[PDB]
Amino acid sequence: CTCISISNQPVNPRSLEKLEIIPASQFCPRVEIIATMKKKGEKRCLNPESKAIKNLLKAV
Amino acid sequence: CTCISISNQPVNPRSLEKLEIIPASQFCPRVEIIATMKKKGEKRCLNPESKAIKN
Repeated sequence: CTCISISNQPVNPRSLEKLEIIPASQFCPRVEIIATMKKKGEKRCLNPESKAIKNLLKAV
Repeated sequence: CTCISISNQPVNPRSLEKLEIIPASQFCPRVEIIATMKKKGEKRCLNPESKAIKN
């Protein structure tokens, strides 16, 4: 997997440049949500189980 | 904007490598959704205004 850790902090959708969802595969046993922030092109994994994340996708 | 065409044809979840969601910006007025498949170098821009795409 690419995520060494995942953040539980809410992401401001206005600061989000891109969000990539990577389905659970053979290379990685869990779904990974990677957010690319506008700020400084900083990547950050989000919690696919968190509620703050479940909604984030809904909004978009 | 990178999606000049958007598809209404559902993607086989098994063939999906990843899905990218790009919210609207000052460079592109709409949200763009792109699925990258596992083979054939295939990518597909999906209709965000499609409930099916949310399936």
